[PDB]
Parts: sequence; structure tokens; C-alpha cells
Amino acid sequence: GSTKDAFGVAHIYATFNDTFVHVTDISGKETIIRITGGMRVKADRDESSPYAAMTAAQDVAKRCKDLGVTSLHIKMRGEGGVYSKTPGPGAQAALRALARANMKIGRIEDVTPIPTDCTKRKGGRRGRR
RNA sequence: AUUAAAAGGAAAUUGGGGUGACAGAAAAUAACGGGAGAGGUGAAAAUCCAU
Repeated sequence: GSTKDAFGVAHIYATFNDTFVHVTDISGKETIIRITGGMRVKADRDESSPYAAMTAAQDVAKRCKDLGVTSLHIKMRGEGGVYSKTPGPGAQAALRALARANMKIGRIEDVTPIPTDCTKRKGGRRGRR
């Protein structure tokens, strides 16, 4: 059920607590292989280390070239609804790992959601102490 | 029986001043992809997960 070189999309959602390496078809409805940081480490604190993000992104690519997807439209995103809109630590490691993995890199975009207007944020008035 | 006060009141623009009748985030629901973790912390656990 594989084909020749088919462009993919890599919605790499990496936050301060975890990382996600998700590749689908260009329609965005059928995923190809999705490996996250928590599937590559045993320590909870290391669910989003750059080594964890790069190792996961490494093994993700091998399946992509195995199935024929070689080029990826990267999409960068962090947990930025009402929280921090900056991509987490392992975001760059995951992208670079794919680049070292001999994958053509197409468009790169930031798909972190930006609320036109927002709900309440957790923490109350005085915030986190 | 004085005037016409850089006293006051009365008859071209400025105004997120007051009243009255477009946007996606967050979450839910529906359906599809995938099949093992996900949240969370300085570190963990109670928690959600093969329905």
C-alpha cells in the first residue's frame, strides 16, 4: 500500500512537557507514523529532551522513506492557546533530526494557534507561585 | 434710564462618551486516520486511555 515519493506534512507539536512527531498525507486526514517523546524514554522528566525528540524523529523518518514519503511540509506548533506560544525545547531537535535523516524539507510554517480572543487562563488573579 | 467682562447662558468638526438591533482560540459533539501511551511536576503521584 506504498507508493513513490509522496510529499508529507510534519506537524511537529513539541511542548515543554512532551514532543510529537506526526506525519500524514497532504490532506491531513491519514497519518503515516506518529512517534512521541514519551514512547522513546523511561524517565518522565525526559519526555521532551532534545535527544528524545531527535531519536523519535529519527525513527519516524525511516518509516517514511520505507513507505515512500521523503519530503515533508513542516508545521511548527506549541501549546499556545492561552499558554506560551513559543515552541518547546525539542522542536528544533526534531526538525533537524529529520534534516539529518536525509529528508527534503518543503514549506516550514508556525501553526501555533493565536486566539483572536481568549477564554480565561488557569491560575487566578495572582498567577503561579 | 450705561456697556457687551480671556464672567456666564442660548442658535464646522472631534469623541475605545451612552443606549438599541465579524473572528477564531478553548471545550463539546459527529465522522475518518493510527494503535500506546497522555496530562503534570524540580521530581512524582491521584487522573484520562484498547469501549
